[PDB]
Amino acid sequence: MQFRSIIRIVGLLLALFSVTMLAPALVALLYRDGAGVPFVTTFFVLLFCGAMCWFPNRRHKHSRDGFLIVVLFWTVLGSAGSLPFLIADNPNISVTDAFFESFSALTTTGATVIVGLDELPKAILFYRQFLQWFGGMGIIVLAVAILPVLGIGGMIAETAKALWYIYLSLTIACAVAFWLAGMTPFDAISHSFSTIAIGGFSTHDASMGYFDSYAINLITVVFLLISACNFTLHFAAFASGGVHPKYYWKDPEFRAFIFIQVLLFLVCFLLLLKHHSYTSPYDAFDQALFQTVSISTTAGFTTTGFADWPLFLPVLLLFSSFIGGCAGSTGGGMKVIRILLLTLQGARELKRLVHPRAVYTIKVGGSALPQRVVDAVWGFFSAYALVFVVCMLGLIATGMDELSAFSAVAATLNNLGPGLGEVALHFGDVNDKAKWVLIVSMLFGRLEIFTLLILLTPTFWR
Amino acid sequence: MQFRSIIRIVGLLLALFSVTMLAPALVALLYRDGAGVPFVTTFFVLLFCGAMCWFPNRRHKHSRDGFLIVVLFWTVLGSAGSLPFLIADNPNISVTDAFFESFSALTTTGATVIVGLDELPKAILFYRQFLQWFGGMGIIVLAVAILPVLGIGGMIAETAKALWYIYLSLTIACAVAFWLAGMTPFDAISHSFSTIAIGGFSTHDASMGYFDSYAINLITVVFLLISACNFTLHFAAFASGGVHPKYYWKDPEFRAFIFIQVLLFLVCFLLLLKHHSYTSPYDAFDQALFQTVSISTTAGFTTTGFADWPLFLPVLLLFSSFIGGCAGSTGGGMKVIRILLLTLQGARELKRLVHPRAVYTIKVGGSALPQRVVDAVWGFFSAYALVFVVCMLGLIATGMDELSAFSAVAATLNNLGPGLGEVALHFGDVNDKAKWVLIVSMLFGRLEIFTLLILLTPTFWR
Ligand SMILES: [K+]
Ligand SMILES: [K+]
Repeated sequence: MQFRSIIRIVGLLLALFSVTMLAPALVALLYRDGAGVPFVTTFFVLLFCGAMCWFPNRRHKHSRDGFLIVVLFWTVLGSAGSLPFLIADNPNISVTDAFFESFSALTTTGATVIVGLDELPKAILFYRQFLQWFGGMGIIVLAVAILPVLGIGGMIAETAKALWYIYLSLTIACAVAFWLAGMTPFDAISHSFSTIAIGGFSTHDASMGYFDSYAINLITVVFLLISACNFTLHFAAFASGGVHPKYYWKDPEFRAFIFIQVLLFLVCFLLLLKHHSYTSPYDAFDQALFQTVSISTTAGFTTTGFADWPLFLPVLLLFSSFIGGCAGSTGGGMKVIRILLLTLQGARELKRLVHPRAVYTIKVGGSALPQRVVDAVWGFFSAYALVFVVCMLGLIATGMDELSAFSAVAATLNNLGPGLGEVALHFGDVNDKAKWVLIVSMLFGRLEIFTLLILLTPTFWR
Repeated sequence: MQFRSIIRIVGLLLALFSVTMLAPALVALLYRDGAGVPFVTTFFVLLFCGAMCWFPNRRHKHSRDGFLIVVLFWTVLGSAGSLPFLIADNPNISVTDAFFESFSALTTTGATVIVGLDELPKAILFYRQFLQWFGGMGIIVLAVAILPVLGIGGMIAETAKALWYIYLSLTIACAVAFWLAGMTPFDAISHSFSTIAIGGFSTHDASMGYFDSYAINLITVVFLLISACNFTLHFAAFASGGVHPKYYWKDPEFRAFIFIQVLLFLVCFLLLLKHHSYTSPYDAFDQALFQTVSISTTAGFTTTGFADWPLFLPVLLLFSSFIGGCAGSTGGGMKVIRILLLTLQGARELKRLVHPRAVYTIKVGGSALPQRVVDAVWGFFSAYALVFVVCMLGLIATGMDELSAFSAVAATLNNLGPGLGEVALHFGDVNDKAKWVLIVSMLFGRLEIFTLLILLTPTFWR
């Protein structure tokens, strides 16, 4: 087991986290407004705690450890990251609310309990976006860095930098475009933070409701679509050539993400027209395209409130939220390939009933899928259902009413952010226990459900 | 394919159905009350249509036919059985309402759209119960009769009579007991019809709310539990003497059904106590014990309205509605063995993550399950979820609101069918399209989802 060498990495990570508190404290002296005293207190207590772990250890005793690591990386960082939200009496908020905000930020869930954030320190807002960006690193270097500790192919740090490039040259390349459709520079850095990590956080209390310019809406769209799609596939970029064209339409995962996106928008738009839910058919186009792309790819950004929207639309959207993101992106539904595979496998299951003496094989690209991963997919989907209904009961038990709890889990297990059900979105004054439960829900939502469930099976130890 | 020999059995069934219209027409002349003109009109149009099918055929050209038949037996009979509810202007009701009532009746769904049935002809009420009883035959002789046409073991009419005996000596043995806790004989036969076929229909508009005597509540409980339990397992009754005892606690399906029932009751009761939802700690026991068994074993009978019940309870009940009935009984959730197996399979999936080079096998009784049935189970669960969310969308689109459509599907896909969500139960005045949707929902719910799904795959033909 050797937790003694695991704690080395934990403390090392706390120090590495401390060196990111100097990032919105450098906005606590730049932008004149508010208080950044906490951020510099935090940079201290964290560096101290972390190094108080790293130093009494120093042992690289390089399975059961890998999981425990990728649960500590969140459980600790998302806990430590609730410290600015505590000492700071600028948005003075409850400890549980602080935790909810920190975890929701770090998970790239994006569901706030701080109302009235439009008028707060330019730092405590920047921290909010920076968290999303930073966790948005984890969620994609953990689609590579796990291999040494864990198994994807158990079911190379060449790409640790090479990914950070695709990420940086995306947030920057977005910031320019955002501030070219005219946000304040601050808002265009802090909204690329949110839009690339597919998180949903904003500076405006109405998210993407500042400037109804189809410029920013239809920018957020294309940068979401880019961000919501398989950084290893993007990796056909720095790998010299810019021979992008064919690689995307090669992989059937992406091909499916595109069919899904198209169909979903199409139906949404067409119903928004049929229903006369928008004055101009153009605004219908806008709001439809932005809402489907944002909500289904696990983004969270809202440009409307579904005022004129037929209930069928926010419901079907909250459902399509279960399928968002080429696997190994910054999204976090039961990722696209999961649904692809699922439909394939079930299709088979329907075929076998007809001719049962027949040999049907699951075909993805060319090679067949093994009956060890099909089992894994099905088991995952089931587990997902379990977790969802369990936390739905947990919320109804917390005190919450039925539909609000349904929306809540459906928003924290996919890591959405919006209530999205029947305009019951706002978490601020929800039950406290509910806040904790929902935090759990988004920890599950991040760890793809299994790598936490196994933590409490006896079989894990030892 | 040869549909030509299929029509023989279809018409033969319309005639066999005609000769059961003389059964509540024999109550339209016995009990002085009401109008039985329809039942004798129906006995004619049905005998005529049926024989107009059987006669121009006569060919016993003894898979895909087995399926097409076991969809015809419901789709045809449940349509034909909507004929009394049409011509009769005593509860004069819309055609779609008539179909809803007939299909819900024959399915053992148990969800009425006729409010105020307390004051109706003693025949049209008896027809309502008789339907449930007759379908309650189908749902258990199709756990035998299918084998020649189809496959359970593709994934003997010795027992065709032998089942009808365990069924008859149960409805009779219940009718007596009901009329010994003092119902009118009519109400004690027509409630054994419903309580054995696990259907949920009643004579009283408040179902089991006539006489809050724990006598009848705790009779209905004990006859539900028996009826809700594996007639093939019961078959250890007529064969040899009363050597029942060991057989039950041998089979782990039943062994699981008992744990489930107990745990469910326990939590329910204990919460009805903690919440002070009942004046005396006796009525708490009563209502808990009756409600868990009724709602979870797919019965439908209600003795309360969940006035003081903590919301957590009707919700958890509506969910436990998904798993009800020893497999091959009169229930119709995703039957108990399914959930047992599912949990086993997922537990396994959770084990493989830890030690991945290991050989884990699924164990039920003694022999392991083959990896052709685990696949089938998982596929079934997935399909189930799919169907549910699809019909929930179909209903939210029909016009219904979100939570109501949810309760509706969750009640018709398992065949409960009380609303049960947050006191929005009553189907009578729901949208008209929605009624059709719900009929589909309960056809799926009856046919275990696959054996109708495959009917619309191209692969089925030919
Ligand atoms: K999000
Ligand atoms: K029922």
